[PDB]
Amino acid sequence: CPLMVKVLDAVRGSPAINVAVHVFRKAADDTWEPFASGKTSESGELHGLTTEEEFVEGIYKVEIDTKSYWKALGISPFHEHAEVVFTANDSGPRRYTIAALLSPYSYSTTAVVTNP
Amino acid sequence: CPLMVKVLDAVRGSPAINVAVHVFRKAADDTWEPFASGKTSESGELHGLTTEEEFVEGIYKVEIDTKSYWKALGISPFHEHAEVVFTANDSGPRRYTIAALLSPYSYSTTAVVTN
Amino acid sequence: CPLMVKVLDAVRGSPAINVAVHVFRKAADDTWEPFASGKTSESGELHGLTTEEEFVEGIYKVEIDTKSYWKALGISPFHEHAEVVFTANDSGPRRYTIAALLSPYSYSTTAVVTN
Amino acid sequence: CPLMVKVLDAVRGSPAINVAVHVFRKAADDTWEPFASGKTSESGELHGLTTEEEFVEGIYKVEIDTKSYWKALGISPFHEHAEVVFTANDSGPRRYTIAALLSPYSYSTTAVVTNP
Ligand SMILES: O=C(O)[C@H]1O[C@@H](Oc2ccc3c(=O)c(-c4ccc(O)cc4)coc3c2)[C@H](O)[C@@H](O)[C@@H]1O
Ligand SMILES: O=C(O)[C@H]1O[C@@H](Oc2ccc3c(=O)c(-c4ccc(O)cc4)coc3c2)[C@H](O)[C@@H](O)[C@@H]1O
Repeated sequence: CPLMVKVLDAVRGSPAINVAVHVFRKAADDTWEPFASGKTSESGELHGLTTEEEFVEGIYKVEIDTKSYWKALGISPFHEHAEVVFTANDSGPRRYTIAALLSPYSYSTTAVVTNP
Repeated sequence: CPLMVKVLDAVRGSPAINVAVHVFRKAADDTWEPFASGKTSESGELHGLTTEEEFVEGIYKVEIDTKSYWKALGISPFHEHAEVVFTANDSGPRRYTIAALLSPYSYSTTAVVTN
Repeated sequence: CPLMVKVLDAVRGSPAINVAVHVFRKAADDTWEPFASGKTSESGELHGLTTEEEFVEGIYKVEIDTKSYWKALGISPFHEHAEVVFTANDSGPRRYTIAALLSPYSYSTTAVVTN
Repeated sequence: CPLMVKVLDAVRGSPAINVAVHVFRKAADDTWEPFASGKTSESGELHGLTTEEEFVEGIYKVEIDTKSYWKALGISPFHEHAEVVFTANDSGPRRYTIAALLSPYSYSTTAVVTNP
């Protein structure tokens, strides 16, 4: 699994469940091409977005749809989404975890990058 | 100042100085139109981006060029930039402060919306 | 102000007002002696805790009573308080800003150490 | 496993490996009694601190020894340690994960609390 997303909820002290995630790749024409999408599980994790073969070098944008998440819980949050934009695999294949911690007016994100 | 940006460096425990910031507004055709830009000051702040008259309700994107900041310190960072995307509301007089805390593989952003 | 505390609320996107803050210094016998205290202002800030003369090198603990803050908003929070424990250095003129960002089950704290 | 600690490094984009963790419980006399300790693994995780039987209701302090961690990497950090103080199990037994994200002048911590 070369690209995984994990999301926690700082209001409830829980995984952030059923958070939509859309991944885009920058195309040769400098537009954002849809690449993969999914939703976090009961554990707040989203696995299976892509494969090592498909996850080539490029600039990727991971959009975490935080507004849609908070609105269901009856919170009107600040952000439209949390965006994570990064160059991937430019020194060979790596495994990436994007971790995010959500509050209605704040989010914190990091990356864990490992060499398989 | 209806819109202020503040950037901190979590490695050095300092303001993040001379960081480029670009602000865009979402146009009717779902593209991002340039709206305002600047560089953070010695205090890590960027004031005077816009005015109450120009800053109408809409979706805005604040792009903070964190990659250039880290590279200038000899650090290969993770992100291309930090992006903060939000709808401005009237409603909630008035002032938006977008704060960002930067690490090489991390950032956190918070909005302080006050009167 | 060699020592300032700033507290933000990540649920409301606001300063955290009327938050009690206690500062302690580590005594020679490894106990924490009261040093300074106050409540955050309407801007979420607490100034005037100490003076350059009194704030010597040493280990300090800043205790932020986050539990009372959340309970007053009807929220059962996780932490008893937020604690920030650090050595003050001379060296690095001079000013310490301890910032804290509060959520019910989370907090983040950052130090801005400037001249 | 009713008490687990997970720690990430925001400078290196990795788990925070070999971070010492000391847990204390507030005693009847309002002093902090040593309760459990250990170090994070290669995955940044610390399991096996306590048992459900031993982890009774109380106020617990989890001290994450961040200074000792950064100094080895030749960084002189700001904090002595990151402290997490919380009441546990006061509505029955729960499982607690304390997650922390470390930078030299900043740390971010949350709790994931689940009901077994
Ligand atoms: O490897 C393992 O065995 C386990 O590692 C965990 O991964 C982690 C580790 C740390 C964090 C974390 O620390 C935060 C976080 C905290 C504070 C912030 O400000 C931002 C993010 C988010 O999720 C995480 C997720 C993950 O939950 C499991 O799937 C995996 O099996
Ligand atoms: O006195 C000044 O000139 C100005 O200081 C600013 O204070 C601060 C100081 C520190 C932070 C900070 O550090 C964070 C933050 C962000 C992400 C985190 O994960 C943790 C903290 C948020 O905004 C801040 C805001 C404040 O916004 C202004 O009102 C004030 O006039």
